[PDB]
Amino acid sequence: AALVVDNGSGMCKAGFAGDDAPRAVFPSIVGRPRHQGVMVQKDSYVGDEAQSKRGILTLKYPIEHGIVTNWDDMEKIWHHTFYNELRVAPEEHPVLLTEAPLNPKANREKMTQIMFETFNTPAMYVAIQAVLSLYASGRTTGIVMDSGDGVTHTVPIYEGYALPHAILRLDLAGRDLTDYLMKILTERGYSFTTTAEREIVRDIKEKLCYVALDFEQEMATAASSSSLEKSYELPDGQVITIGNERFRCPEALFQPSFLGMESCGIHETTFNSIMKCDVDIRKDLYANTVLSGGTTMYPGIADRMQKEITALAPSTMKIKIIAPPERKYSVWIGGSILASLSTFQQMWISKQEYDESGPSIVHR
Amino acid sequence: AALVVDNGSGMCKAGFAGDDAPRAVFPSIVGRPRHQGVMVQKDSYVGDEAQSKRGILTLKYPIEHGIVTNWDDMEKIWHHTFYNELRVAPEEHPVLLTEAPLNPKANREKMTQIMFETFNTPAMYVAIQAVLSLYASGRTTGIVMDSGDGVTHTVPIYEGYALPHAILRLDLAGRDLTDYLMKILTERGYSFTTTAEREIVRDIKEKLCYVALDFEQEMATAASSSSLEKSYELPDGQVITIGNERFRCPEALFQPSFLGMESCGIHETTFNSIMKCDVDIRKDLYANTVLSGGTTMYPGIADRMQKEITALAPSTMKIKIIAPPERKYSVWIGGSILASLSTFQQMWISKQEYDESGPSIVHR
Amino acid sequence: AALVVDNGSGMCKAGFAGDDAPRAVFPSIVGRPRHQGVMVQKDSYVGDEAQSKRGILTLKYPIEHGIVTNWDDMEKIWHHTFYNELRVAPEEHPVLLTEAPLNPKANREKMTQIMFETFNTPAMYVAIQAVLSLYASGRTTGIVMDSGDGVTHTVPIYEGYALPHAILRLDLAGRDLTDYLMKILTERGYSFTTTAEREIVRDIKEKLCYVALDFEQEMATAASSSSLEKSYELPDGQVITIGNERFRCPEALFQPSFLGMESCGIHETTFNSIMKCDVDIRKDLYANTVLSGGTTMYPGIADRMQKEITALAPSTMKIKIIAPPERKYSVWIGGSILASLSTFQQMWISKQEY
Amino acid sequence: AALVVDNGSGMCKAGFAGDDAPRAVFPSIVGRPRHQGVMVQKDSYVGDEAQSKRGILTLKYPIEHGIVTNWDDMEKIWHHTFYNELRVAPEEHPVLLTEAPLNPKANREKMTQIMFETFNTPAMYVAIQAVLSLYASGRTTGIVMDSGDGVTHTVPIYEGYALPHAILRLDLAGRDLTDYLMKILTERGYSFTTTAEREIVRDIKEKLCYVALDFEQEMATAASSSSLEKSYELPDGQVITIGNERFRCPEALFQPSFLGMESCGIHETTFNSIMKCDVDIRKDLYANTVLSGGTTMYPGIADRMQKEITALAPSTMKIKIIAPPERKYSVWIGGSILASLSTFQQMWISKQEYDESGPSIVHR
Amino acid sequence: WXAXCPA
Amino acid sequence: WXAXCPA
Amino acid sequence: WXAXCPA
Ligand SMILES: Nc1ncnc2c1ncn2[C@@H]1O[C@H](COP(=O)(O)OP(=O)(O)O)[C@@H](O)[C@H]1O
Ligand SMILES: Nc1ncnc2c1ncn2[C@@H]1O[C@H](COP(=O)(O)OP(=O)(O)O)[C@@H](O)[C@H]1O
Ligand SMILES: Nc1ncnc2c1ncn2[C@@H]1O[C@H](COP(=O)(O)OP(=O)(O)O)[C@@H](O)[C@H]1O
Ligand SMILES: Nc1ncnc2c1ncn2[C@@H]1O[C@H](COP(=O)(O)OP(=O)(O)O)[C@@H](O)[C@H]1O
Ligand SMILES: [Mg+2]
Ligand SMILES: [Mg+2]
Ligand SMILES: [Mg+2]
Ligand SMILES: [Mg+2]
Repeated sequence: AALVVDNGSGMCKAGFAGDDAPRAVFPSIVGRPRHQGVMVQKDSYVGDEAQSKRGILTLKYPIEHGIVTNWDDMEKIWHHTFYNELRVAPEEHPVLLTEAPLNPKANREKMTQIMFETFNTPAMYVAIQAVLSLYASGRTTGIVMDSGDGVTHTVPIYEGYALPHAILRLDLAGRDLTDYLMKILTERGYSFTTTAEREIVRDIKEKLCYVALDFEQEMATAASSSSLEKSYELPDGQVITIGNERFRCPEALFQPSFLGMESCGIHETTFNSIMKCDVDIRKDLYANTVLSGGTTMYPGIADRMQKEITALAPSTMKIKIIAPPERKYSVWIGGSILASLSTFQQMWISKQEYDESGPSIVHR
Repeated sequence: AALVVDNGSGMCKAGFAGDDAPRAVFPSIVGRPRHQGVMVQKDSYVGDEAQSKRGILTLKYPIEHGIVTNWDDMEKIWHHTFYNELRVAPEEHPVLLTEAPLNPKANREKMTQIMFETFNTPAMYVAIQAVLSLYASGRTTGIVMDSGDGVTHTVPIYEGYALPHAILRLDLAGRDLTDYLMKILTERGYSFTTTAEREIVRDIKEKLCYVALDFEQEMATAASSSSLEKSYELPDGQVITIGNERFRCPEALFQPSFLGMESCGIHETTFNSIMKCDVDIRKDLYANTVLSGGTTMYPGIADRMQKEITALAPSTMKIKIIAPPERKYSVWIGGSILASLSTFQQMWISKQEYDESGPSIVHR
Repeated sequence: AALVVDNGSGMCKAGFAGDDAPRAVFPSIVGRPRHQGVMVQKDSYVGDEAQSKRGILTLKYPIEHGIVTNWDDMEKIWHHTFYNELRVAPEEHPVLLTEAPLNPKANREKMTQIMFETFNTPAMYVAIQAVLSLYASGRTTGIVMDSGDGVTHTVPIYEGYALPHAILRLDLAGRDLTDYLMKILTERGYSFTTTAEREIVRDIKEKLCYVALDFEQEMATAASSSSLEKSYELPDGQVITIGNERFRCPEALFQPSFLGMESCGIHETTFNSIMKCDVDIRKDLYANTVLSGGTTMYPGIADRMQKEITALAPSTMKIKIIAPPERKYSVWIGGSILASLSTFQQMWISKQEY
Repeated sequence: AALVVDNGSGMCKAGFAGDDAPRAVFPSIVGRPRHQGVMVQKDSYVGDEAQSKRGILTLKYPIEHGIVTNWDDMEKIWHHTFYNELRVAPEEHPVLLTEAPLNPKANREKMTQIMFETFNTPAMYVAIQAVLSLYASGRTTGIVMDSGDGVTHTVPIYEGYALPHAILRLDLAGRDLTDYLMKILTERGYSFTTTAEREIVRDIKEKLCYVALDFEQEMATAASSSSLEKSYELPDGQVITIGNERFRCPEALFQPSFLGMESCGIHETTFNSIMKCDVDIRKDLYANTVLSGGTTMYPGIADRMQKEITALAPSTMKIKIIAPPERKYSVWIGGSILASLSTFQQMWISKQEYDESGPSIVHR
Repeated sequence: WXAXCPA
Repeated sequence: WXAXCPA
Repeated sequence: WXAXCPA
């Protein structure tokens, strides 16, 4: 069974081919203490171990905007995800990888070198995250708006042939929302600043905030009563109440001007991807929109997207937003299907092919 | 039973000579994908299969102006006609084909070689398209004004057997009208450039274009009101309204100077063709003018043809424009009758005579 | 001296009397632009000027086949002949005009008033083209095979006077062959249809076409061996080859059944014209057969005419096909001799008689 | 003194009749602030002023693909051109405008309206850009290929008489190359996404990009050494190095398949335009090819155009590419000659002619 | 544009 | 075609 | 990234 490891900006999912769910999922963070140990452990903690003791460690995300910014920490995560999470030697099973589109060539080139040299995997393949997500849905035509923690990309696919000229990539994802949420949380007096305290903010994001159907009326509604106000309990026991910030932090996805970014919203970006496609294939792309990634798990994001695309799209068009409940692990599930597909069993990159040519073999 | 395969510039028709309607009618186009396949499809699509998936294909017409420009491509359509549409082995039944008049000798010669070598048909025959049209109308003396996508030929026929010295061929037909339509469709701001977008224009031409009785008064009528504007819905869903362009495109048939061609219009070409015949015969040909081909399906073209020919022809004698309702498949229907006619059965070019002479025997 | 202006169908020739060759030989085409002009304009181009810019012009011949279509276009060419090509004014000197054999006087009367009123020439003389062909050949008796670009005339003149009853007209000329050439040129895949491409076909005909002595024998040679194939270069740089079209277009003259004409060939028409005259002069006409016109320049046509007529004519008669190399300009050359005569002053149609 | 203002997709050039160079050249952009103001200037910045403060504004191009997509912004540029750059009153001098061929009928129709009610110009003429380019060279025959910022078109002219049926227009120009350059620049790790950063890419294109004579040979050369790598300095002081992208971005002109466009290359488009012309005038067009526009200033494009056409064109023909050093302002320089022509004073659209009839007079 | 392209 | 037109 | 953004 070929290993399917999907390294994400915020969380990485690793498992086995043919299974329906990832075997081990842990946050993609490597942390080291910022103090000295007077008492009589380890230099660096990686994975869920770092989260448990995060009050001392300095959490660093090795992946930023889908680009490996620190190859030292990448070697730690992969070494930990094989020998401590999956408990399988990588010298016998081929490993499948997922990478965001429009990434630097060096990013996937050094990914090739590490496993061929350090882990000595028999073979490995790198696939687009959006392409794999369509496999999980069981479909063959649609625009995969894959919004993650570091990257947000929409890759239109029609009857197998994917259009590379219509692929749009945005640096607007969950981590930007988390930074924005802690910025607006200061208006109520809460001052989560430290990188260890950032994970607390993310927990607030994963439980309370939601996407409003319309922004204008909800601002008046939240400022005229206290129905929308919700209470959250900090790990130390302190209780905080957040009101209109629930529908403001996820609102940055559709109005990126809040963060100072000039890029269009996720509703405009996924609509712009359709227009770059040909006129004939636009009909089958409007009704087959597929969402994926942890960013698209907000309550009501599907309804908001349907309303926003309808205004941009022609009135006669029928817009359908497909939001499977398992879309958090949609990329990995599609990757598990690929590694079991018979035709794909010959598309891998053998060790012999790497030796004769070099790292450049991966780009094809 | 004998197959009657009438390969056309835009659309090819295949039947069984025992029916009044072709069994399989599909566009004569072969499309190939212009993007790579990341969804791990066939190399090329032929016919109506390519039309449905025309968004991701570069449609190429193997026939241009009644001349097979891509013999490798045409060897596929016939393979698709016999084995996929009609689902009958050519090795058991004879095959009838139609070729436009005044065609290069190498065009028909290579047709004979392919069928007697690649498909090994027991017998073959190439018949003039116009002669078959007359037999469909139950007439033996009339000038057939056939117009398709590449060939607009007027072949006068007198007691059958046609008159070779009076055959006029004009290279202005439906495909030119399609190309002219998109050139003038940019007037209102609609840009159709790609091959896939061309087929959309062809649907617009087939459903909204009509021949004006008087071009001058229709230009003024359309420029003073909006009763002539009609709305068509694109596959994407955008609504486009075309006004004077409804009758400007079909007017290129009668005024080829719009396309910058020195050739006379189809109304004058028919008049010129009759003048090349004998004086006594000109009485019969004028009263038995028979239209054919899909190009002559515009609403009111027959009435306009009568008015134009009457002015050129002497006033002492009458003009009768015959417009059968089935003239789109007139060429094939005559082939169906001819193949079922007892006389033609002695005109089958058998395989044994082919080997003793070669492909040059078809010219007769 | 006098102007020998030959307003022939197609090639028109002009010059001064007493000269050996025409000074100006330019096509009789009145071309007009079809595409609009965005930048600079000579609304009409006439003659050699139109040929240079023939790509963007609609070349219309004012003379169809002897029957002048536009009499306004004819004045344009005559205006171009005097003022532009010859740069002379017909006011000082008379002009000489050539006439196609057996034409209605309606054609002549309109010709008379144009020279006398539009141009005010002091004198003018209309002469039959066929008669002048024999004059340039040095003999006043015989039969003239007048075959130009429009209409072929078989005029067996006697003592310098044409026989009205013996004139036979065959509508088989160079233009009809040119149309036939591109009709059969489509067999090999070359399609010339517009008026501009018609001039290209003519240059091919004048340079590559020749008459085969034996039509049936050459067919076997043409099919068996491609030695008869020759290459021609188009103005755009493309190269084309013709295998049997070289001798299949000129063969239309002898076998009009190729083009659907029930009439007989020039060889048969020549034989028919001789019998219409009296028997006593028939032997004289058989010996003196002078070809004329640019149509009869296909190499080997004299041999083919010699062979075809000999079989048709009785064995007792002797056949001599006189084919001067200058047969194209013989109509003009003869006119120069006639105008240079000192006795030509008597039959001048002066301004007083107009 | 007639004004000659040539509005382009990227830059608009304004000057005076009789001169040899444009008086004022500035980018055709209208930008407005996005970040909220704090210290107490203007609502919108137009021209080179937007270039200086491009780090804060959102730069928008009022002209896209030769079609004015925003008439509000377009009026500002003309107002800024007359009253700030030329510093002249339009009420006393005529204005000569240029438009791309095959433009929507309503595009220049609004152009006539603006100069006749907002500026009250005494007269105004509209001329095709390709026609004016031939004026500057002093020629009277040749196929003018005008590859501008938004539209690339080839308009053959023979002895002044243009051929509208041979006019081919391509929606592939410098702006598309700029968008393609930043798409491939992400391969090396440089990410330019804001419209302000687009100007940085455009500056890179105008300095380091060039057209390779042999694309296949050059690609191997760039991957086997480091001779083609060049260093460019960003405005913030960063130094970046680009390798094979120098000849890859301009290569899209000859192979539009890189952009995903089905249209032919610029070499094929020029050759195809000549083929539409007649046989007699083809000879005078092969030896008189004229290039114009900023896009055609790549070092070595003239040599590449010579080689590509030579393979397609007959070997007998002698192809001579004319590449004047001042081809950037060929449209304006030719326009200056037209305004100074004595015979041209009769073709000015007078104020009396416009108001009596309406905008219908234009498009003549 | 209106139909096709963007402009 | 070969000479004339495209085909 | 290298130029533009941080990554
Ligand atoms: N239910 C949820 N509500 C809000 N945010 C979520 C939810 N689930 C995941 N997220 C956010 O989405 C981000 C992306 O996580 P995920 O899509 O699982 O992996 P990847 O890092 O590969 O995108 C996470 O950083 C997380 O903060
Ligand atoms: N009802 C119609 N109205 C207008 N145009 C039509 C109509 N039907 C067919 N056409 C056009 O006429 C052309 C002729 O096609 P057809 O006669 O069916 O076969 P062929 O290719 O042999 O001519 C078609 O390409 C089509 O575009
Ligand atoms: N050497 C030649 N070979 C073949 N054809 C020729 C030759 N010279 C002229 N012709 C053709 O013969 C035709 C007759 O021209 P000409 O005799 O000069 O004028 P006209 O027809 O008025 O007598 C012309 O149209 C020309 O194309
Ligand atoms: N030297 C150069 N090298 C590369 N590209 C250039 C050069 N000069 C201009 N360009 C590009 O050509 C495009 C067209 O500009 P130009 O032809 O001057 O005006 P217009 O906007 O009318 O086309 C510009 O957008 C510019 O990016
Ligand atoms: Mg992910
Ligand atoms: Mg047909
Ligand atoms: Mg003559
Ligand atoms: Mg320009």
